[PDB]
Amino acid sequence: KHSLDLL
Amino acid sequence: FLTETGEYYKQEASNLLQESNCSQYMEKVLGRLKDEEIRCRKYLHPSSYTKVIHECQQRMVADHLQFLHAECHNIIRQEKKNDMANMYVLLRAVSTGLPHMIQELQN
Amino acid sequence: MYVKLISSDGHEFIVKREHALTSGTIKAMLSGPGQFAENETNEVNFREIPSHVLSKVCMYFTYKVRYTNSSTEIPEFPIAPEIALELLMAANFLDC
Amino acid sequence: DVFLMIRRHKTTIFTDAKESSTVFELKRIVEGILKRPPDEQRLYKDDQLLDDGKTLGECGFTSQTARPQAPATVGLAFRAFEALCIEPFSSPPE
Amino acid sequence: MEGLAGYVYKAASEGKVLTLAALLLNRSESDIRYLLGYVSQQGGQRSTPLIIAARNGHAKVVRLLLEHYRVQTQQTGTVRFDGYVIDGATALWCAAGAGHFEVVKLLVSHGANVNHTTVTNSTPLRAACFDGRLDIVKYLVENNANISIANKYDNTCLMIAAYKGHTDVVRYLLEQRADPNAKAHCGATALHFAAEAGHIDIVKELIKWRAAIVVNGHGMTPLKVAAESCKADVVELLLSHADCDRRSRIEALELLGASFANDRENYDIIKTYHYLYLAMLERFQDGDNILEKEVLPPIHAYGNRTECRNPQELESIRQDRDALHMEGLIVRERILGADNIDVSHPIIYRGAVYADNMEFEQCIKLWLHALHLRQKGNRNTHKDLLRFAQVFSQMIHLNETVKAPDIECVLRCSVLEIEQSMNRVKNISDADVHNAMDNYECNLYTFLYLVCISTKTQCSEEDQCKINKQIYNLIHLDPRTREGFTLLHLAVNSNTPVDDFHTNDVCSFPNALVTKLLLDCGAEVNAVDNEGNSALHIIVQYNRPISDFLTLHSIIISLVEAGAHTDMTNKQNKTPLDKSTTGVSEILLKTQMKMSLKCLAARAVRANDINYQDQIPRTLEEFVGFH
Repeated sequence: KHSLDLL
Repeated sequence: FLTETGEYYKQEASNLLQESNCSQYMEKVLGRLKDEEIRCRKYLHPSSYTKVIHECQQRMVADHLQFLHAECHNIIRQEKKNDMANMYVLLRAVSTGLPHMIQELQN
Repeated sequence: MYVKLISSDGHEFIVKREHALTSGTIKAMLSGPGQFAENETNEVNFREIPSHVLSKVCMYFTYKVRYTNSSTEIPEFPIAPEIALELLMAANFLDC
Repeated sequence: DVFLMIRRHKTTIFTDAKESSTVFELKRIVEGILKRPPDEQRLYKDDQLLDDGKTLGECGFTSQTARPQAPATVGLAFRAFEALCIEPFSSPPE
Repeated sequence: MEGLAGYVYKAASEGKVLTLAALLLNRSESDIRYLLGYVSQQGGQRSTPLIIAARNGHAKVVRLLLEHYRVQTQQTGTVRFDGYVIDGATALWCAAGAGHFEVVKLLVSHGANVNHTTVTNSTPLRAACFDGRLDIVKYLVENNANISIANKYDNTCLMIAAYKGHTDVVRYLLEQRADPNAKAHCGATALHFAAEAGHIDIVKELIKWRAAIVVNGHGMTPLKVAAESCKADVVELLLSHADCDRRSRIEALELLGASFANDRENYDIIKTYHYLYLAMLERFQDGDNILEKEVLPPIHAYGNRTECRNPQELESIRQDRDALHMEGLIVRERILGADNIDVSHPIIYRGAVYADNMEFEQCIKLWLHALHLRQKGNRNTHKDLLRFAQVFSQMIHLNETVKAPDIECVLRCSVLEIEQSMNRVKNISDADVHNAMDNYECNLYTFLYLVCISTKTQCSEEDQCKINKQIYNLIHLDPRTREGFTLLHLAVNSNTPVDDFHTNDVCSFPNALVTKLLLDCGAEVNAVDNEGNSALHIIVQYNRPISDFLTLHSIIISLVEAGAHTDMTNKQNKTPLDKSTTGVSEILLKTQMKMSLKCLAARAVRANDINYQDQIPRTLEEFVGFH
């Protein structure tokens, strides 16, 4: 999921 | 479809020249060439993305190459920067395109 | 990812999915309306493969995924004479 | 590099651990693939108990013995402890 | 006597007064000075026994060392870690940084320097208010500590105290006539720091102290920084200052609404709509003195919506999240000027959220706009390209035809970023050369993933021509990894890492299509790394020659038929056949090895060490060097 690893 | 696209764009090119000069005709063609690129992208197979545009360019530029070349003198000698950008991207598509414009600009 | 293999004896035979997709029909069994896209069990039941043969085919899955490229010594697969006939039929059914 | 056959009453898991790896991570793997707490999972080796501290290098899981063509087997029993409940598959003669 | 000094240092660090007294018993003045004052290295820290005793807050050790041994309180050493390699800090600085009041009191009574200056002009009062203890700050101030002393970036004690959420220390500093209009390095004051820290009490104390609001070096008011921080209460207290006129407060309200429109933790439709409604009412209420915002021409990346001038336009889009996000982005980049640090990050977050639910194209255009803004801001975008190649990898894994002009523009962005990293590592010194090289390698790998996904797509003739033109541009840029790996070496190496996301499903190396595309774009096939391996030595060590024999054979033939020298000798006198470790690759290469008398003669010349300098054509000299 792209939101989780955005940091 | 290409025969239908060719016929339809021949009709469109004939319609545009009746009520437009050489400056507005290029703007409309570039609009149609941009729109035809969009509507041949979300409808057709990717292998035919260029054949429709090539057929679109022949009917709206190559057939009316005499009209575009005739007013190239007035476009260039008056330093019309906006119209030269439209004519260059148009005449670059066809084969017997840019040369005459080159032969104009140098002159 | 882990998938289950059920024999005619009821022996569940949980095997890592990438090893279990070497056989053609297990790839085909999980395809189509057998995908079950929830990642909870992901099981396929073999109504006509005994457990003492699913053990051999799972050992072969691991053996082949280990020795697929190491063309150095390629140690021989141990097949008992008792297991030899039904193992061939199972490999034929699974396109293994 | 060392291949294991986890054996429940009927369940069997074909795992691939390293040459020298702790029992904790394979126990966690078994927990993840069966969704059970670790306190009822004790790994066996030929009727010998194991705890969560040793490693496969000295337990006897030699890479020359746990070859994937015939992986070394371990046992598990589950407690709501239970002893070994390993069931032989079958053996129909020719 | 380094052992005794180390034992004394350990006793001081551990606080063992008995061990310290035993080790210091029956010691002469020279021995006492050597044991108490020596700098010892431990854990990356250079510290004296007194310094390491003060850092751990051992009051007994400090009082024992200072009451009788009269150790001078001017010792130097390296204190703390995690971005703090401050040198020359005395025991008072360590005690103030760790918030130990008793140690500071003992040092001050014994005669420590209250106004001591470290390497980066760090007052112990600054560390005392950094930790968050009021008693230490009060004791230092009453013991003649100068608040106005600042570092090279001109950060006073008030600012370093206002970074954290400690009201008492900043209040006491304000009560001690602290200068509120002090300027940091980038024209910043304590008001900006209090606004970004999100402390309403510190901000209200500063504005009661007449903070003299002034923009920063970049050009934003501290109220704008408060609006950017998604802190509603911080913004809604400066209206009583009666100095923001009308334009500043309404633009701060608009900026706060924009920040509400997109945030990882502060995202909510209702509050954003309410704040934008309040701003619209405050702007359209007076009418005679209505403030008309300058609306930029519609950006294609900013959808096809050109602001919301009509109030009913904003009312009607109350039920759509995407229009609210777009208008928030537009007003944010309009107020901030689209050249600030924190402009692109909300755009990237909005794109990520928009992409998390199978929606692609608007995500792509917002990410393009963010990439353009960061490029105009001279900011590296390695993570942006990495996540973007991840998104296309997921697209291709889900059999979705990626639009090709997006690939063209993103590849041109990639080559621009790689050139930027190239001249960056050309100019950046040893301070962050490792980080610059790591970003460079990340950029190279992202470009490789983009090339792979481009080869996994189907495009038009002119589109492929433009893509290959851009790849040609990057090849002529000639990138070089820290191990000398050219663009071709990485494309054929199985050791090139692929990130853990969906790129593993598509971008798997070595790839036949990537190598063929690189060779079609004039890649240096005979390029040599610093190790010595060519583009052919690297591939033949491939450890999977059978399962994917197609993508080994294709790369071997593509290399050989273009320009590869099969007999090229690396720096360790190894033919590519020698560095094979695989029968498949060895004999596959032997099927391509056209034997030549030139190569045999070069081998014979090199083996017996004939002096070939100037006795052969120059092209043969490097040819002999090849073998």
